Amino acid sequence: PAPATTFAHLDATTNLERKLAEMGIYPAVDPLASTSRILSPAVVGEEHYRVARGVQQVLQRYNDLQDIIAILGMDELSDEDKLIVARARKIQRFLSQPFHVAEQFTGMPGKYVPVKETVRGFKEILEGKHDNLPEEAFYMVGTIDEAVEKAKKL
Amino acid sequence: PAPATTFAHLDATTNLERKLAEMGIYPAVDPLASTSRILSPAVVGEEHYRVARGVQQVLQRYNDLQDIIAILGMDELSDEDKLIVARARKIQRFLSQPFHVAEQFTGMPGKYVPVKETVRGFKEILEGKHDNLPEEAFYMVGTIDEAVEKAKKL
Amino acid sequence: PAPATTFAHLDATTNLERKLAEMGIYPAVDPLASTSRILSPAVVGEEHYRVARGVQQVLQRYNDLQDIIAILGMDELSDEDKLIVARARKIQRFLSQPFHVAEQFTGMPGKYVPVKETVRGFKEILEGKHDNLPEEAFYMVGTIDEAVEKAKKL
Amino acid sequence: QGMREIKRRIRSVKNTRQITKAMKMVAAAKLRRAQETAENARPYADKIKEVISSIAAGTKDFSHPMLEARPVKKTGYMVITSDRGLAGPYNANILRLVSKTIEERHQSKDEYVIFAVGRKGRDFFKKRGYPVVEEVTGISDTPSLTEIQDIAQSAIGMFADETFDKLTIFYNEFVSPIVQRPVEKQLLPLTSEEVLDGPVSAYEYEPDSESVLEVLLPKYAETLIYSALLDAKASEFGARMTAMGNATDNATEMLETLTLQFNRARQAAITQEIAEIVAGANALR
Amino acid sequence: SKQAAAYRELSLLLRRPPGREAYPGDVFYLHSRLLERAAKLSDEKGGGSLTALPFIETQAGDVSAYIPTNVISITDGQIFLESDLFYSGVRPAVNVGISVSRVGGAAQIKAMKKVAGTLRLDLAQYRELQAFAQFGSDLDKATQAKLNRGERTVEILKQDEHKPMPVEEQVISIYAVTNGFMDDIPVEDVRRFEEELLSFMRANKDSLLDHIRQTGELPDTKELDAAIEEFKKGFTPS
Amino acid sequence: TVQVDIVTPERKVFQGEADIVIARGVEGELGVMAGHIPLVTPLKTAPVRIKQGDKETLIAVSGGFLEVRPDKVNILADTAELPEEIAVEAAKKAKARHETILKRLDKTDKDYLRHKRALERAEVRLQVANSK
Repeated sequence: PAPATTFAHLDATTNLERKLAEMGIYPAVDPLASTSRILSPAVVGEEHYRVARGVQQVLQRYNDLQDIIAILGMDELSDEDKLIVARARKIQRFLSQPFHVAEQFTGMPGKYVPVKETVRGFKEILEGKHDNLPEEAFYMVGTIDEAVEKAKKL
Repeated sequence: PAPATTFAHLDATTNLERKLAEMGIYPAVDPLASTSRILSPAVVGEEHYRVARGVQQVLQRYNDLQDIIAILGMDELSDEDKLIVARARKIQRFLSQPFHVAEQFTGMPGKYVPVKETVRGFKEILEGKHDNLPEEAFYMVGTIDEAVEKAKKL
Repeated sequence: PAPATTFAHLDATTNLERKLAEMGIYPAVDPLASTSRILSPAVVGEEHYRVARGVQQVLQRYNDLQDIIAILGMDELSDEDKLIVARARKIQRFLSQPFHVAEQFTGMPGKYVPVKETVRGFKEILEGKHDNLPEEAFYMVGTIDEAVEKAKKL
Repeated sequence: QGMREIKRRIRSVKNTRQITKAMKMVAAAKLRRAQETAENARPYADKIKEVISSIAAGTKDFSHPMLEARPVKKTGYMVITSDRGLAGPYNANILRLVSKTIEERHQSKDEYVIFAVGRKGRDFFKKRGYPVVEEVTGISDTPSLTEIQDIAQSAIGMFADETFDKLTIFYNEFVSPIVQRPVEKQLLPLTSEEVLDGPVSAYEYEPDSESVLEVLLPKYAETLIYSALLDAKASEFGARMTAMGNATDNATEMLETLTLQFNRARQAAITQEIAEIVAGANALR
Repeated sequence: SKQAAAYRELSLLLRRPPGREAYPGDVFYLHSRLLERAAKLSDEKGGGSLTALPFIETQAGDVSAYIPTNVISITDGQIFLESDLFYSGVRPAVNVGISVSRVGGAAQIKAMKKVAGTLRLDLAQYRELQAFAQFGSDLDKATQAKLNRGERTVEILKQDEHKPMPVEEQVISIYAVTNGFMDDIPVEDVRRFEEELLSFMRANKDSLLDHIRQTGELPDTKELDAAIEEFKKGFTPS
Repeated sequence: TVQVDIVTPERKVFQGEADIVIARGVEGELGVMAGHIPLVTPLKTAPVRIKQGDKETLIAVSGGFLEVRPDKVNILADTAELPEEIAVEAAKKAKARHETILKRLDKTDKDYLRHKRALERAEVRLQVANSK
């Protein structure tokens, strides 16, 4: 009842989840459960909106396949779903980010990513522009350029 | 407690379930859980009881395979089970029926089907005489003759 | 809450298994599922703990290979496993015991086996001193000396 | 959550655990059978080699088109895959090697042709526009040589009349039940070192040594294709043991997680139900 | 179940405190006081007896509900019935795996006790190894014959409504299927094979039946094997 | 006697000591007994008859060759079946398939040898099945 009734009083919600935290995905933000009233073409622009919903469409299909993936892995998936899962896992890791306040814990220096860079980075991932790069390159970085740079020493 | 206590006061029960209604199977009658005191050879005859019991065994076997098929796939079954799945889905659709009072919901005329005609229809499906008709042919019709006519449109 | 509150006070468990009773292994105590808090080098000696854990590891390995043995056969097993399987079957029979109370059922007189004799008996089986004796010799006896005494009669 | 929803899932995962566990044993039985069949195919092939090497040893200026290399205008490619799935990356790994090899080696589709042994490979090659000349599917789990004889004879015949000038075969080589390695092995032309090194013996020949040799050389090439099939089958069933062994271990992990969720909901439901009854009673008094 | 609910009604109306599913603290005491009066008296007390068959109607198979839990623990055993078996055609729909009789062999004559040992062994192995059933003719001959035996014993355990069998006729039917005299006959003909076999035994070989009635033991096994084999030649499969 | 092995790529079909092994070679009918000269010859698709005293055994052999030594007699073939292990209905359908196709085909054809050899395999399987 307490968090349930709180939802009515909010324009934006950041829904943290233990499963993401235990995976090392920080901040542990659920990308589908987290919502905002100002996620629309009028406020954030057409490209921002299209990329945002494109990311959520990939992650939604990845979420639907979890029961199958848990048992059988990725071997029995179709060629289309194999690509969706591969892009989803990279998206999931590029959504993580090192924090200035979390320097004491992790050891990595924090990063501030502008909106234009965030929209550009996830757009390029959706377009298959970084399919060649390994997964850990997307994990705990700022811009998409830092993911390209991290992939070299890996 | 309310419906559970009510069961003691009845000679026949038509058990509706949402999962059948969710598919579009109307009337959404549970073919196993629905029961009657007069379902026996003495009242309805030896053929009626055998066909009715045959329908229930085919549909029972289909339910046992549904959870197995969902993860492990369709082609891993035997030739007997694949034929049972095919006939079960056709039987389930031939159990559906358009009603006179539900023309505004179905969008087609209602149908009355005699008992001897009903028994004949499901008997021929169990024997395998309509294995080459598609599934939609059995959906929302009266007699088995109407299912043969509907398959030509598809 | 009922078993959870009860288990807060328990120091051990004696788990009787029906499959051992069907084999004729009495008392039918499951040697892997039964546990004790005082099975350690502090309470019992270093030797007791070493022998007890060795028995468990041998019986666990034999239990894991049941599916492999049943289908593939004994030739599938390596030279290390063949010896482990042989000793495990001897160990499983030496864990059985004739009871003073169960003289009517078994026929033989009952046996009280001290801890030192029990530790010594299973130690000698693990070391491989009694590999050449038949498996019936270890079944339904007290000390390891009674198993050797039974071997000449077979 | 909802208990009805969780208990439905527990029934689904428990049944799925039983079948995956069962298919591990079914696959493992077939692994043994494939290896036992290979123990008969090896001396069968060695016997044919013995007679071929004996003929060549007692013939002046010995030569045959199947043993001689020549310029490669075209190349034949036999590719072994399974029909059924649930064998881990078995089919994915071997098809990756074929894709890498063809892209690096060839610049056009006219330079090669494909014999698709197995449904999974056939579908892969046809979907991507590869030149599939012939195929075979529905091969039994413990196969005979007769089940691949037509496509093998067709592939061998295409080398003999110079439709192509080389024939290799792609399959997963069996190392162990866990480990299977994609490889490419040459079939035609036959290497003179490995075919003519059998034990030499004096035989009379009827009608003659040339007539016997003309039968046995294509027959030896058939057994090389058959031995690759049996070894690929061993790799298939071993890969299915591992994949369904993992699926069984994953099912038991999930079954525990669902059992924790069920008993969390069961305890919560009884706690809530009894609390509402007692709250309702206290309101009167 | 309906008796318990009726006592709950009165307790709640008399304002006695409610517990799990609104039942009072003496609802267990209610059923235990009832069922313990059923007993087997000693020789000194006349040797008479009262056998009890209490019913419980579970809801969606919930055997861990409160009133079921009470009556399960009170009684000496449980005959669990199930809907899945009923709809499949296994009637009576008895789940043999979870059903218990703590009295056991003591409540049986010597003939039934001897034949039933193999029956419970065969039926346990069948439903345990039922995952291999769809994989036809790929299995080794050890598990092949056990599946063939198992599905035939299921057909003998099927039984029509209002047709109770005498114990002497049961033991011969169980003896026939467990020793392998129906392995030759097809699966669909097992129930017809039973009915005609017992008709043959009642008419012609009544001395073997009467031995079981009088002594409570099996007759000469090789004589019984000979009697069944005479019928088996006269039988026509389909 | 002489030890005889009839074998395929997948299994051993016959094993035993025989008085004489009657096999139909491409040039003529061989009668292989003990102490025969070392010989290799292709066999026609035909029954291989083994006499062990009073007992005769026919094995349906197709696509095989004989290998004789004074010590040992080997027959390696594509298919080899004793009477009891032949699928009779499969052979009849195979016979009817290949013979009706062969009737509308000249010798100058791609698929003539494939059907004719498959027809011979079917008919020899039926001959050995009828002996039981």
